[PDB]
Amino acid sequence: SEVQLVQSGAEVKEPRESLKISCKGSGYSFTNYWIGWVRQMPGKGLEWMGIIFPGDSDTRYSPSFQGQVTISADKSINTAYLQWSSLKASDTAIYYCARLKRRGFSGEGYFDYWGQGTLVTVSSASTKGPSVFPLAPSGTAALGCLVKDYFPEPVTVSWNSGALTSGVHTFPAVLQSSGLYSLSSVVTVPSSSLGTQTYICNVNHKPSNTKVDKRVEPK
Amino acid sequence: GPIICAGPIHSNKSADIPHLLGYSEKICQIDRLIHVSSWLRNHSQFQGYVGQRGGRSQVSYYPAENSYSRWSGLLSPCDADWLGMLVVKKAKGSDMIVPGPSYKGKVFFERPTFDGYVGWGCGSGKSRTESGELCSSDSGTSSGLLPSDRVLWIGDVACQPMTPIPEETFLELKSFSQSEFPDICKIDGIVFNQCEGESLPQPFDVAWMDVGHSHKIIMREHKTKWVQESSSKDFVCYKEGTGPCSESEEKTCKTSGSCRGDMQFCKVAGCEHGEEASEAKCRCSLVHKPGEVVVSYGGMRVRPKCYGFSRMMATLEVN
Amino acid sequence: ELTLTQSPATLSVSPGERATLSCRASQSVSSNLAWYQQKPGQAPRLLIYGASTRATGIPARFSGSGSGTEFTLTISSLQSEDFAVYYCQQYNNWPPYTFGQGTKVEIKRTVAAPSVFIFPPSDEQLKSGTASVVCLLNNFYPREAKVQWKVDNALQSGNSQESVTEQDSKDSTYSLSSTLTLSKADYEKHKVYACEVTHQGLSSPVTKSFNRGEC
Ligand SMILES: *[C@@H]1O[C@H](CO)[C@@H](O[C@@H]2O[C@H](CO)[C@@H](O[C@H]3O[C@H](CO)[C@@H](O)[C@H](O)[C@@H]3O)[C@H](O)[C@H]2NC(C)=O)[C@H](O)[C@H]1NC(C)=O
Ligand SMILES: *[C@@H]1O[C@H](CO)[C@@H](O[C@@H]2O[C@H](CO)[C@@H](O)[C@H](O)[C@H]2NC(C)=O)[C@H](O)[C@H]1NC(C)=O
Repeated sequence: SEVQLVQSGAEVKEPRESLKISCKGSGYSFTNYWIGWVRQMPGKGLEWMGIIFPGDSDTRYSPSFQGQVTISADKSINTAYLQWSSLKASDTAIYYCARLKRRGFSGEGYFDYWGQGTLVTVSSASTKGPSVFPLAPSGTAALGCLVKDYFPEPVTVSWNSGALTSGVHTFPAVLQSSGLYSLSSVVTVPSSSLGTQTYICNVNHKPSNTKVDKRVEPK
Repeated sequence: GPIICAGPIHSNKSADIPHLLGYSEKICQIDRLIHVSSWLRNHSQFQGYVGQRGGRSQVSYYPAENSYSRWSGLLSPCDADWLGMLVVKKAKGSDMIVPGPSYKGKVFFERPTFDGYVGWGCGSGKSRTESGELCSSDSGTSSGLLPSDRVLWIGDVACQPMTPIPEETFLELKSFSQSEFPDICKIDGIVFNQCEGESLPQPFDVAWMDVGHSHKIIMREHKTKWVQESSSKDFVCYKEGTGPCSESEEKTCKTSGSCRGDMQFCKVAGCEHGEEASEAKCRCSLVHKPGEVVVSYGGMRVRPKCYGFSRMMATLEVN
Repeated sequence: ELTLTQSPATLSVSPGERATLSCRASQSVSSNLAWYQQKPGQAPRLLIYGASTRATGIPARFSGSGSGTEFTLTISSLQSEDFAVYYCQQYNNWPPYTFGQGTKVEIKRTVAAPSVFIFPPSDEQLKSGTASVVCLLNNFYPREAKVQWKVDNALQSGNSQESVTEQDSKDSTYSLSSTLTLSKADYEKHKVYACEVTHQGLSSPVTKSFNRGEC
C-alpha cells in the first residue's frame, strides 16, 4: 500500500451558504501525521491555510485564514475536513489537502503527498444555458462564437459538428461578476471561403440540457 | 501525429508548390500532403490542395484498420515518390480498380500494383463515383482546399531506403513465389504463371515486397524483423513551433555533432546543448517508426524498398 | 519579514537544455526548503525536500542545491513533461509553509507577432440589452502583450476581461481574447471602438477599430 489522499468532488455553492469538504487518507498511520490544506485561487499560486494533527485534533492556521475556516479530522474514518460557515464569492478556488512529513526538531515539515484537489465555485447564480452570439468576420480571416452567461461549467464547443478542429481556439471560461461564465471560440479560415463555406459553432451545456447551433456569417 | 509539421491551413488554391532540397523540408511537405496536391495538379490539372487542416495523419486508408499508418515515420508510396524513391504513375484505363474501398467523394486514391504503384486523380470540382470508375462534378470540392479524407491510400504499406539485390536473388525469390501460389495466372494483368483457362480478375489480398526489379515478390509464409538502425534519414531537423531546418542547417546538424537533439540523436551523431545568446537553434530527433524491416523469405534475407499487405487483382487457373 | 522570491517569473527554455530556477529567502531558512512541481491541470507534487534531497520516484534529472537564503532547482535536460510551474516553500520559520509565487517553465520559440482582430457586438446581443466587443490576438509569442481599449480615444478600465490559451501543442504560441462589455445604452452613446495592441513582435502598436453602425 502507498499513501493516498482522496478528496471529495467539485462543489457549486451560493454566497453565505456553508460548505464542508473532505480528504480521506489511506496507506499510512493516519493519527501520526499532520494534514494540511492549501488554497489555489484561479490563475494564482499556492497559499497554506492550516494543518491538523489527527492524533489529538490540535490545529494551526495561517494568520490569513485564522477565524475564516475550520479544519477538523475524524480518525475513526481516516478523514480530514475543511469547512466554512458562510462562503463568499472570493472563496472560489481549488483546495488541496496534503500530508505533512516531519524530519527532526529543526524545521516544521514539508508536504510529501497531495490530494487531487477540490474545485469550489461560489456564485449567486442558478443553472442557466448560454446565449451564443456570432463573432462575424471581420489571406486568412477570423470568426467565432461568443458563449455568454451560462452556469455552471462546463460548455463544450465544436465547429461544423466536429468536422473543423484544427485552427480552433476555445478560450478558458471567465467567471464574471454576475456569477455567470463567458467564453469565446474562434477559428481561422480562408477569406475566400467567407460566403461559400458554412461555419456553425455547436455549443452544448449539459447542466441546462441545452444545445445551440449558431451559424456565423459575414456582415 | 505529424513527423514535423501540423496540418496546413491554406488560404488560397493558387499558391505555388516549391521544390525543396532539404530532407526535413520534404518531410514537412509530406506531413502537409503537399506532395499529393502536387500530383493532382501535375496529372489532373486539379487546382489547390488536399489535406486542408488534417494533413497526412488524417488520410483515409483501405483497410481502415491500418497498422503502419499508426507510425507517422513509415512512408507510404506517395511519400516515397516525393522523396524520389519510386513513382506513383497516373492510372490508365487498363489499370484495375479494386473493390472494397469507399471510393465515393475521393479526389485521389493510390494502390500498389504487381509491377508498380498507380494513382487515380480527379480534376477541379470533381470527385469519384461510388465504384471509383468515373469522376463526377461535386460542389463540395469547389473551393480547391479539400480535407484529408478526400485522399485514399490503399494497403498496409511501408517504404524505406532499399539495399539493392542482384538479379540472381530476384529470380530465386520470384521462383519461390511461383511455387507458393501455383494457382494464380495473372496479377494486375501481368503474367505470374503460364495459364490457358483463367478466371475473371478477382480481389486478392497478399503480402509482398518490392525489391527493385521488374515486379513485386508476393509471399505466403515469411518472416519480418524490424531493427532501428539510426541512419541519417531516421532523424528530422527542425526548430520548435517553426518547422523544418534548411538544407544546409540540416547538413550541419547531421555531420558536425554541434546541434541540439533527442537522446538517440546524441547517442549516434552527437549533440551540443546550451547556452545561446538568443534564438533557439536546430534540433534533430528520431522519426517515429519501428525501424528498418528485414524480410526472411525462401531462405533469403532482404531489405526491400517497400513491404506491405494490400489488395491486387488476380486471375486464377480454371481446368 | 519573510518573503520567498522566485526568479524569473517565466523561464523560457528549449527542450534538452539545462534549466536553472532560483528561490531567494529574505532571511535564512537553513536547508528547510522544499520544491514542488505543478503540471497543467494537476495537483502539485513534491520534487525536493531539505533543499537538496530528491523525493521518492522523482526523475534523476531534478536536483536542488543551496542553504541559507539562495536556492536553486536544476533540471539537467528538459523533457516535454517538465514544462510546468514550480514552487519553492520554506519550512524553517513561523509562519511556516511560505510559498514562492511560482516560476513557469515554457517552451522557447522565435518571437511571433499576434494577428489582431476586432469584433463588434451582434444585433442579437444588442437586442438583449448588452454589448460585448471582442479583441482577438491570435498565435503570438512571447506571452507578454498589452491590450488597451479606447472608446472614442478614451482609455477604458474596469469593464474588460482577458483570457489566454495555454502554449499551443504544435506551434508553441499563445492566443488571447479581450472582451469589453457595456450596457446597450452606454454602447450607443459612443462612436469609435478601438483595440490597441503592444507586443515585441510588432515594430509599432497595432490598432483595430470600427465605428458603431457603419460598414
Ligand atoms: C509535379 O511537377 C513538378 C514539375 O515537374 C515536379 O517537380 C520537380 O520534381 C523533381 C523531382 O523531385 C525536381 O527535380 C530536381 O530538383 C533539383 C534541382 O532544383 C535537383 O537537384 C534534384 O536532384 C532533382 O533532379 C524538380 O526540380 C521539380 N521541378 C519543379 C519545377 O518544381 C513534381 O515532382 C511533380 N509532382 C509529383 C508528385 O511528381
Ligand atoms: C495565397 O497564399 C499564399 C500564402 O499565404 C500567399 O503568398 C504569401 O503572400 C504574402 C502577401 O499576401 C507574402 O507576404 C508572403 O511572403 C507569401 N508567402 C509565400 C510562401 O509565398 C499568396 O500571395 C496568396 N495568393 C493570393 C492570390 O492571394
